[PDB]
Amino acid sequence: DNQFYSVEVGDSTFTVLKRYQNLKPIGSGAQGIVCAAYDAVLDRNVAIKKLSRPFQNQTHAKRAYRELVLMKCVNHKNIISLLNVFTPQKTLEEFQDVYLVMELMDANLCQVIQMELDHERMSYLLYQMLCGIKHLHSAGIIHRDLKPSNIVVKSDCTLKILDFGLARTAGTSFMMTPYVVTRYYRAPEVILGMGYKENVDIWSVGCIMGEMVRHKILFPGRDYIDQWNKVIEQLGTPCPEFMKKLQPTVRNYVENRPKYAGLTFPKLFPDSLFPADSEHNKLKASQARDLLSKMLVIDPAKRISVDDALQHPYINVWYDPAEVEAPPPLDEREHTIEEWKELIYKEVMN
Ligand SMILES: Cc1ccc(NC(=O)Nc2cnn(-c3cccc(C(=O)Nc4ccnc(C)c4)c3)c2)cc1
Repeated sequence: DNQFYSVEVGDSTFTVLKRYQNLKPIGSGAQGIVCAAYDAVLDRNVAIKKLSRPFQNQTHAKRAYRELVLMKCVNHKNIISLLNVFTPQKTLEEFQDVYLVMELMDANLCQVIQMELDHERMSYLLYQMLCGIKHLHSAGIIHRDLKPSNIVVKSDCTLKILDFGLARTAGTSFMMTPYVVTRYYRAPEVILGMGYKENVDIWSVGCIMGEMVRHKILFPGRDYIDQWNKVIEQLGTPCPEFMKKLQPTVRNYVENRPKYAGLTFPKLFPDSLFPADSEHNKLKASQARDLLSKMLVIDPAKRISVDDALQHPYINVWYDPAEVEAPPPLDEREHTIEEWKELIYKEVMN
């Protein structure tokens, strides 16, 4: 008879294939509509995300479509891999929700950030983030919105990036919803609408790394006004060659803001935030601070590249020979609700 069954999880109704049993809300994190479940066909635990009416607006539609298309043609151990895609609805006209199935992880990166972590775990997580970012870049994907909530880890320290970031050759839109966008890991180029290269994501890694060390969000704020103030208070006002690459209007505001000297990296990340129990840890702390000082650089021309960050003494220890490639093996334009509903549906049907 029926291939699917419905279950009430939290507030939402999950209508899933009968193979997925004992659904449980993840909550943190999430929050997207995400459940843990047992997959009886694969005899393994999975995570199931529900996209409710993803074609309801262009923000939801572009993202849903882009991430459905990319989750198929992107293959890397540090990037989310899709196990299954389905809709409980029978026709295009009846089509409402999309379900995305992936391997169940144990935590998001925010939970790991709260922990006091050794240099082994810190550099391993960062090596993985850098590998995932390098793979995305090689496929012409520059993220620009990498944050700990969309990064997941397993107990064995393995890491996966969940999303593909900001829309390329676009272009943001209005949201009539009660949810807040996290902007604290965004690069100065993203804050000040500058134009960017691959190392735009290194800033995000720097923000995450710094927060793993400091246990506080490095650059907080209501919006980009407060946020940019947090950047300059700590790192100092950038040099004239950087400010020359700003739009006239943006350049005016940036230069007319009060000038700060900038705190040094030993002052920003004191010796006390790292273990001093051994000579190994003494060396690891100076190397960790050295990498942070190269990542948390306002000028992208003076900021470290992904490839150099991977070759850094703090990270380069995880470089594994005979690991490459992998052991197991359009369209940024304006569309209407109905046009997107069809694009997404045919992508769900493949
Ligand atoms: C295709 C797709 C599916 C889901 C997401 N979003 C997502 O958050 N996925 C995901 C995977 N794992 N986790 C996660 C995060 C935090 C905690 C837990 C957790 O509690 N996991 C367990 C629960 C019970 N047993 C075990 C062994 C782990 C899982 C989230 C994006 C794309």
